[PDB]
Amino acid sequence: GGEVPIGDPKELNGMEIAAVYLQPIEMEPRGIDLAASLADIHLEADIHALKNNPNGFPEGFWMPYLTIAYELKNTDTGAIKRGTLMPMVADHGPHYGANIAMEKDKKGGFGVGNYELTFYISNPEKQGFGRHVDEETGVGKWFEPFKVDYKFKYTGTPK
Amino acid sequence: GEVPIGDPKELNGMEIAAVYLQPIEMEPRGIDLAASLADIHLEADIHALKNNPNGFPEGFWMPYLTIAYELKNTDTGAIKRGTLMPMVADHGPHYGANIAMEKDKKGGFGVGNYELTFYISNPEKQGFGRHVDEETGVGKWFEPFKVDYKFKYTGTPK
Ligand SMILES: [Cu+2]
Ligand SMILES: [Cu+2]
Repeated sequence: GGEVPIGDPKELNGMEIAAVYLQPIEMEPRGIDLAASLADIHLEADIHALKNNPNGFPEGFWMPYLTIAYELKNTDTGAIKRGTLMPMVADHGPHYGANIAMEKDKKGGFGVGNYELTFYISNPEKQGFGRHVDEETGVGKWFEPFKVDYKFKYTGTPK
Repeated sequence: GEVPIGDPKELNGMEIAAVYLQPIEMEPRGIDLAASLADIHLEADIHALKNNPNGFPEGFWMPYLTIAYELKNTDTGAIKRGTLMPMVADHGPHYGANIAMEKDKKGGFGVGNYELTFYISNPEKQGFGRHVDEETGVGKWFEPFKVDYKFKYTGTPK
């Protein structure tokens, strides 16, 4: 009753990529992300290694150091907003999330309506995450930047 | 293969072990010392314990931590200091770094007994956040601390 799934999970590049959203969350350290008071939801991305991950992460492990930009398109008003989700941890493990202003957005067009959510994923090497490339203990190349799309209906803050 | 270092510590809800292998070719090329100019690849295995106080499931890797190392040739008294960087190999993510021992031209870091010190700071310091709301929140991270290890260096393993 507090967590709202978005679309269905995608399984590409050795990871299950799922989206959900909550009420806006108070997150420390404060100041990095939108204050909970100024947001309407807290969009999150649940990304974990699939069985037989091609990059050395055991099944179920959280895929870290990923660069994830997002785009929220209200297809009914045509309004679009961009951003990036941030690594953090909660009651149920690490994830990428962000507090997002929906109806409280000043520019307008982000209230009740149908939505097209896109995650733009870039591999961890962008942030210097290392990768053994020796013959014995090396893992294969990371995926190239890709995107996944979900559809959902926004009806306000998860009450 | 994998040479263990000392015995694994357990504190602050973490499994903390120390290992070192032969020098490793790591990409992107340029962030860590080249394996050609290093004698060992020092690694640090850190995973969440059962009932982790910061919301990490049992066995999960602990990411975004800042683990600074120190190696002290107790025979020569030489002191080496640096950082371990996050990476991944054939058997999961970890923090590692290639270190120049005998090949370090400043000398004093050859064979002998060593003192390994892990300076560990919690993931916040790298912008990693945490929920602090009443429903999904988790407890505060640990304060900076240190775990010390015991190993006798014989050269590059093989
Ligand atoms: Cu979050
Ligand atoms: Cu390594």
